[PDB]
Amino acid sequence: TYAIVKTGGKQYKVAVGDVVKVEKLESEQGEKVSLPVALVVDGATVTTDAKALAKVAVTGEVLGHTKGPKIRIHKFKNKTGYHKRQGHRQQLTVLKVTGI
Amino acid sequence: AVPKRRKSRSNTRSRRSQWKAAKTELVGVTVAGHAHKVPRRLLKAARLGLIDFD
Amino acid sequence: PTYAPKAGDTTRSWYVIDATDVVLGRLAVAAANLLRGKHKPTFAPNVDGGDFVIVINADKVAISGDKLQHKMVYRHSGYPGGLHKRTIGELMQRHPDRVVEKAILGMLPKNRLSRQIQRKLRVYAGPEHPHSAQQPVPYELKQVAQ
Amino acid sequence: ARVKRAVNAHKKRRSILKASRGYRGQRSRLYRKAKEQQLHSLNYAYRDRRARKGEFRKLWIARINAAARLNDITYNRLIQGLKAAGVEVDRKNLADIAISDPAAFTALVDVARAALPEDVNA
Amino acid sequence: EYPSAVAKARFVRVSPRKARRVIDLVRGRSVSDALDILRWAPQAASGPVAKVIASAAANAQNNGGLDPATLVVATVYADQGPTAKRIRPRAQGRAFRIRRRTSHITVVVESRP
Amino acid sequence: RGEVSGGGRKPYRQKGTGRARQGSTRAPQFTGGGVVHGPKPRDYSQRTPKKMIAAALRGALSDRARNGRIHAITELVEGQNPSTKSARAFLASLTERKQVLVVIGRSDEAGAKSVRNLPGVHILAPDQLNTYDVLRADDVVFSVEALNAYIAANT
RNA sequence: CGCGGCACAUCCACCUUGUGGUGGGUGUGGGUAGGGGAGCGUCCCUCAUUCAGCGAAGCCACCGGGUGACCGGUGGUGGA
RNA sequence: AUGCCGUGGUGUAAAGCGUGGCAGUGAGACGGCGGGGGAUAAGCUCCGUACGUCGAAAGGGAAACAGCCCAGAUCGCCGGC
RNA sequence: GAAAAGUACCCCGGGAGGGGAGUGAAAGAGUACCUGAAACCGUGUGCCUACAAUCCGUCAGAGCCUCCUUUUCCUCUCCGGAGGAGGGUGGUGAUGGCGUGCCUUUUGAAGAAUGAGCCUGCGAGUCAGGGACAUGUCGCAAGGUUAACCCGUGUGGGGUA
Ligand SMILES: [Mg+2]
Ligand SMILES: [Mg+2]
Ligand SMILES: [Mg+2]
Ligand SMILES: [Mg+2]
Ligand SMILES: [Mg+2]
Ligand SMILES: [Mg+2]
Ligand SMILES: [Mg+2]
Ligand SMILES: [Mg+2]
Ligand SMILES: [Mg+2]
Ligand SMILES: [Mg+2]
Ligand SMILES: [Mg+2]
Ligand SMILES: [Mg+2]
Ligand SMILES: [Mg+2]
Ligand SMILES: [Mg+2]
Ligand SMILES: [Mg+2]
Ligand SMILES: [Mg+2]
Ligand SMILES: [Mg+2]
Ligand SMILES: [Mg+2]
Ligand SMILES: [Mg+2]
Ligand SMILES: [Mg+2]
Ligand SMILES: [Mg+2]
Ligand SMILES: [Mg+2]
Ligand SMILES: [Mg+2]
Ligand SMILES: [Mg+2]
Ligand SMILES: [Mg+2]
Ligand SMILES: [Mg+2]
Ligand SMILES: [Mg+2]
Ligand SMILES: [Mg+2]
Ligand SMILES: [Mg+2]
Ligand SMILES: [Mg+2]
Ligand SMILES: [Mg+2]
Ligand SMILES: [Mg+2]
Ligand SMILES: [Mg+2]
Ligand SMILES: [Mg+2]
Ligand SMILES: [Mg+2]
Ligand SMILES: [Mg+2]
Ligand SMILES: [Mg+2]
Ligand SMILES: [Mg+2]
Ligand SMILES: [Mg+2]
Ligand SMILES: [Mg+2]
Ligand SMILES: [Mg+2]
Ligand SMILES: [Mg+2]
Ligand SMILES: [Mg+2]
Ligand SMILES: [Mg+2]
Ligand SMILES: [Mg+2]
Ligand SMILES: [Mg+2]
Ligand SMILES: [Mg+2]
Repeated sequence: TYAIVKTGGKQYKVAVGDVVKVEKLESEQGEKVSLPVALVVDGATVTTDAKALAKVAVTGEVLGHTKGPKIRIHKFKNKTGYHKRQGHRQQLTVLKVTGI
Repeated sequence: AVPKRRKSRSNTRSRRSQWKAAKTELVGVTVAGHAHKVPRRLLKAARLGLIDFD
Repeated sequence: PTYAPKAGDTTRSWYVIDATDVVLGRLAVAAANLLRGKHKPTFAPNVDGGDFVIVINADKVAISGDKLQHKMVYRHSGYPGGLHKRTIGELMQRHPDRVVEKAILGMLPKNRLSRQIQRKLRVYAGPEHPHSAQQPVPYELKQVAQ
Repeated sequence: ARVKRAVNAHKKRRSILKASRGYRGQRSRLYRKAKEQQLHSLNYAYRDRRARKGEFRKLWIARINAAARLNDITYNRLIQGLKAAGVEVDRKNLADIAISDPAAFTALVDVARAALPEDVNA
Repeated sequence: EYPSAVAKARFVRVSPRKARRVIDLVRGRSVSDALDILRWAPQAASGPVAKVIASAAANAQNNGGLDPATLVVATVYADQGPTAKRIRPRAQGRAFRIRRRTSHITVVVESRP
Repeated sequence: RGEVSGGGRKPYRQKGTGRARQGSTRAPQFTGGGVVHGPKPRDYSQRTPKKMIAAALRGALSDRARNGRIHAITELVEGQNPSTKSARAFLASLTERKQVLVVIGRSDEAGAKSVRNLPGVHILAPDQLNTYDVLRADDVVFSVEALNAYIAANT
C-alpha cells in the first residue's frame, strides 16, 4: 500500500518505511508529524474522494534537518559591467513514513 | 597568406602525429659464427663481409 | 525522481500497416508515432523506445490527382545547375516505397536519434513482406473520441 | 609600504580554475578564458534551473497523455474529469502512477470519465 | 613490480621531437631488438638513444646483477632541456631568432620472463 | 618619471611601426620607469590643542590613581653609587607587574642609572609626562620631589 | 498562487521602549551613467595575547563552510 | 471632443515643495496618432503627443528577428492556475 | 651547504651524461645547485570518440571504471570479502532540449567596428597648504586658538604678535 501525501506545497508518493526530504517543518528531531493526503492506494482501491481522504493522514517521524546543494549565482549581462554574485542553500527536513 | 588564428591542440596534434619514421624489417645472418640482424637489402653485402656491424 | 528508462528496459514489437487506401499524411503520422514510441507511458525523448513498423501495399496509398500531377520532389547534386525535380506521380511509378519513406522521415525529430529510430522502418510496394519470421500484428489507425 | 600582489591575487585564480575543471581547450587551462566560460556557465545554470520545471512538466504531460490514450481517453478530458471529480493528484504523481500501477491509473480514468458531463460540447 | 635499472642522458644536443621520432620505434621492445633497430635506423638521433639504452642495460647487468637476455625497454621518453638562443640576419635589416634545443632522455629497463 | 635617469628623447617614430607609441622610456608602464603617486617625504604631526593634551594626561593619571597604581618613594638608591640589583629588588617589592613608569627629577643621576637598563622600566622627567607612556605603564612610581614639582606646576 | 530562506522600508507592542535588539503585520527588492550604505583580502607599526626546528612562511592536493568579496580543517613539500 | 487653470469632496506610504552636499546627461532609436519638407517616395528629414518600448529589460510569442504582442527576473522546489 | 665535508673507488660511455658506492640532518641541497608557481612539453593509465555540422557550456540522462557501506552468499568468519543485490563518493559522458565569446564605443555589435597568441611579475584620483565650501566627531565656550620663536633625550612645557 501507498499514498500521495501533500506537504510543503508539493506531493510525494510514499509507502511505510519510506524516507522523504521535504521542506523545512517547524518540528524538532524525533517527534511525530501528521500530514494530509491526496490519494490512497491499497491494492485495487484508490478512494479518490475528499471526504474519505480528509479522515486519513500519514504519520512521519522527523529524522533531522539537512541542507540542499550549494547553489552559486553570478548574474551577468553583455556589455554593461554588471555582475552580481550570490549563494543559496535550501533548508530541508527528513521524514520517515510510519503511518498511513 | 598568413594564418588567421592559432590552431587548437587537437588540430595541431592530429597533423603532428603523422610525422614519424618507418621501421625497417630485419633478417638474420651469421658471419664468422656470430649472428647478426641486417636489413634484407644488405644480405649479400653481409655475406660477403662488406658490412661493419660495429 | 521521475522514471528514467535503463538499458534493457525497453521492449520492441512488430507492427504491419496496410496502406491500401490510407491518406499519405495520416499513414506517415501513425508510423512516425509508432516508430518513436509516443504511445508508451515509458517514453523519453532521449531514448529510442518504439517498435518496428512494416508498411505494405505502399503503391496503393491515397494521393489526390492534382498532387500526383503537381507535387515536386527536389534534389541538388552539388554541381551548378544540379537541381533535379520529379513529380510524385513518377516517384510512385518507379519507387512507391520511397514516397512513403520520405513522408515518414520528414516527420521525425531532426537529430541523431532519428537516424537510429528510422532503422526500424520497412516499406514494401506489394502486399507481401519477408518478415514472416517475426509476427507483425496488424495495426489500424484509430482516433480516440474526445 | 610596498605590497606584492601575488598572494592576494592567486585566490580567485585558484577558485576559477578549480571550478572550470573538465572544460576542453583553453577553457580549462587559462584563467582569463576559464573566467568567461564561468560567466556563461553560471548564467546557463540559472536559466536552466527555472526552465527545467517546465521541461519536467512537459515530460509528465506526455506520459500521462500516453497512458490516457491507452485507456481510450484524451488528456483534455482526463484532466477535465479529474478536476470535476475533485481529485487533486499531481501531474508528477500521475505520471509515476501511469508507469508503476496501471490498474490504479485505469481506476482514475474510470473516475474521471464518470465525473465528466454527459455532453462535453454544450 | 619487476627489478629494473635506470639511465638518463641529460643535455643531449638533439631536439626532443627528433628524439621522440626514434624512441617511438623501440618503446616496449626487448633490449636486443631495440639496439639493432636503432643500429639500422637512418635517423641521427638513433645514436644517443642507443647509447642510453645500452647504458641502462649495463647498469642492470652490473649493479643489479640481472640476466641481460631478459631485459625489456619498459619506459622511455624525452623531455626538453634548456634552450639556447641565436640570431640569424635576414633581408632589409630584420633579425630572426634561432633556438638550439636539447633533450633529457630517460630509459627504464626491467627483467621479466 | 621626471626624476628617473635618462628618458629624454622620444624612443622611435609614432607611425608606420605597428607598435604602441611610447613618448619616453621612463613612462610608468615601463620596467625601470617612474612611480606614479608614490611615497614622498612627509611630516606627520598634528595641532592638538593644549587643553586637550592636558586633559588627556590628567585623565590617564586619574585612572592610574583611582585604580591604585601610583606609588611615591623618597629615592631609589641609598648612596650616590648606582646599584641595579638593589633598585630591581626595591621595584620588585613595590610592584610585580611587567611595565613600570618611573618619574624622577632630572638631577637624580644615581636613581636614573640604577634602573636605566632594567627591562620593562621607562624613565621620564616630571615635565615630560604624557598619555602614551602613562597608559603603557602598568604602574607609575613617583619620587617625592617629582610629585611635588608636578603638583606645583599644575597648581 | 502554494511552501521554505534572505533583505530594505513602514506600522504595531516589549527590552536602554530609536545607539540599537525581541516578536508580529503590510508594502517593496530588473537595472547603464550616477548617488548613498555596509563589508572581504594583502602589507607595515603600536598594545595585549598566543603558536612555532616535536617544523613558521610559501606552494600543492583533498574534505568541508559562508548571502558576496572569501574562509576553515587534514595531508604532502619546505626550512624560519 | 480632448487638453489647461482654480476650487469642494473621496482615495492613495515610499507624491510634492524649500534649503544644502555629490552627480551624470545635453549624438538618441523604432513604433502609434497629428503635422511641415520631399514626388505626399525612402530603414529619408524636421516638430508635437502625463503616448509606448529600447536605451538601462531578462522571461513567453512573432521560424530566426534592440524598438511589435504578453509580461517587469530577491533566492530555492522534479507543485498548481 | 653549518662546514667543500664539491661524490674516493667500480661500471656503460670517445666525451657529455648516468648507475652503484660515499659525504651530508637532508643530494626531495651535486657547483645546470634554497623554496620551486603558471604558461608550455612528455610518459602511463580510467572513460569516451571514425554516419557526423559542436561560442564548446548548461539542464535532463543511460552505460562503463573506481572507492566505501546496508542485505544474502562464499561461512573458510578472528578472517576477508571474491562474488549477488542495494545505497553512496569520485572519473567519464552514448543520447535529448536550450544556448550569437570578452572589452570598448555606440541609437544599435555574436558581429564582417576597436583591442587582445599564452602565462608570471609590474602598470592609473596621490601629496602639500592654520588654502575654499559642506559635513561626522571631540575639547573649550562669549570666547576659541596660537605663528615665528624659547626651553626640554620625544611626542612635553612656554610663547598674545
Ligand atoms: Mg549598451
Ligand atoms: Mg602563392
Ligand atoms: Mg568532461
Ligand atoms: Mg512556471
Ligand atoms: Mg645591410
Ligand atoms: Mg627628463
Ligand atoms: Mg615628449
Ligand atoms: Mg635598470
Ligand atoms: Mg626605478
Ligand atoms: Mg606646543
Ligand atoms: Mg521585481
Ligand atoms: Mg537592485
Ligand atoms: Mg553604477
Ligand atoms: Mg631538523
Ligand atoms: Mg610575509
Ligand atoms: Mg605547510
Ligand atoms: Mg493644444
Ligand atoms: Mg539636490
Ligand atoms: Mg550640444
Ligand atoms: Mg542634441
Ligand atoms: Mg506621421
Ligand atoms: Mg513627415
Ligand atoms: Mg531615421
Ligand atoms: Mg513619435
Ligand atoms: Mg549609451
Ligand atoms: Mg526582452
Ligand atoms: Mg522603463
Ligand atoms: Mg522576448
Ligand atoms: Mg491549465
Ligand atoms: Mg650519509
Ligand atoms: Mg629539506
Ligand atoms: Mg633544498
Ligand atoms: Mg634552473
Ligand atoms: Mg632548487
Ligand atoms: Mg559511431
Ligand atoms: Mg542544423
Ligand atoms: Mg548537449
Ligand atoms: Mg537553437
Ligand atoms: Mg554608427
Ligand atoms: Mg571581433
Ligand atoms: Mg568572426
Ligand atoms: Mg560593423
Ligand atoms: Mg572606429
Ligand atoms: Mg576597420
Ligand atoms: Mg588584432
Ligand atoms: Mg591622509
Ligand atoms: Mg569641526
